[PDB]
Amino acid sequence: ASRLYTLVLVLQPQRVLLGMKKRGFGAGRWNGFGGKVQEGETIEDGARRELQEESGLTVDALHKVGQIVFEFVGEPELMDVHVFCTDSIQGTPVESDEMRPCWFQLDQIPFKDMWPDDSYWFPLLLQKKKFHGYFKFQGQDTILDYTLREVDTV
Ligand SMILES: OCc1csc(-c2ccnc3[nH]ccc23)n1
Repeated sequence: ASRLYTLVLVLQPQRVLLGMKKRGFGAGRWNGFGGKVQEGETIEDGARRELQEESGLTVDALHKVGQIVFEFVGEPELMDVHVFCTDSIQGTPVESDEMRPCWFQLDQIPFKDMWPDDSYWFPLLLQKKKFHGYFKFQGQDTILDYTLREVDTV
């Protein structure tokens, strides 16, 4: 019982693009760009589509960097998030009614205003490591248990 989601991090040598979600699931937190994968669409195609919808950016090749499964206690469906990175995009980040994008220097990533699990795996992403993670949440703020391991093949 898991649902497929994507997450895209535009990660350049000295900065990363995050977006402040304005409403819905995850509102009020900085994050990468992503969402549900649709019928008849590959995971990577869904990731590329979500980046365009939410940031206005066009990406060619995405690189698989991680998979994180999220459990929210009391909710039946696990969220199976496939995480991708790119350093090459086209277009300018656009603010919309749904999303406010902003570039961050790697030393100033706003972990206090992000999902709490990001503090665990984002540093692996910054050092170009790949990972498999599982996080059990109570509500949206409390990590009850987790696992996180580096891998060679996502
Ligand atoms: O569709 C994207 C999506 C679904 S669930 C989720 C998520 C849940 C909990 N912590 C998180 N940190 C970064 C992303 C994330 N992102």
